[PDB]
Amino acid sequence: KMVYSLVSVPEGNDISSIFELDPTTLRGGDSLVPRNSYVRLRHL
Amino acid sequence: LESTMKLVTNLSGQLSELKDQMTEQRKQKQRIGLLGHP
Amino acid sequence: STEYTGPESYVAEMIRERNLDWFPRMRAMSLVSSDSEGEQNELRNLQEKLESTMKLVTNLSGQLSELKDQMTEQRKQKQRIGLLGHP
Ligand SMILES: [Ca+2]
Repeated sequence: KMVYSLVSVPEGNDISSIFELDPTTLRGGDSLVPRNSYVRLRHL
Repeated sequence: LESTMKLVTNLSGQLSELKDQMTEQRKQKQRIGLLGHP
Repeated sequence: STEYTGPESYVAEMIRERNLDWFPRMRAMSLVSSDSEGEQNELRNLQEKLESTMKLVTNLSGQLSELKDQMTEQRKQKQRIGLLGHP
């Protein structure tokens, strides 16, 4: 199912607006994010 | 023998950096356990 | 001139130019029995650049060790202030 859907909220100090970034290849966690790399968005 | 130093110094460096990456992943795990579970 | 090779063309244009610099003067390839002596220079450059690589790797090893030690020291500081500060 679709438990949650993306919306736009006016305040940005909440915890519901924060996201986690997931790479598409084998990239180290401490490495810098390349400028134009494909990624996956995970809601923290 | 300086090539042997190449080998031994390289192994020392990789062991040190893997130790550091376990340290960094421990820090990452504790930070996500603290921030993620307030 | 149709089927001159490399050296033949060189010599032909030298003798047309009225030049005699293509003769070997006080030189002979048999006398210079020294083979490629650039191997020693390559070895010296190899050892120098590779000791610079040891500079880099040894420096990174030292900084990693000292940062490990400074986490150890701050852990000791934190435990000492948690023990003395909370008796
Ligand atoms: Ca020809």
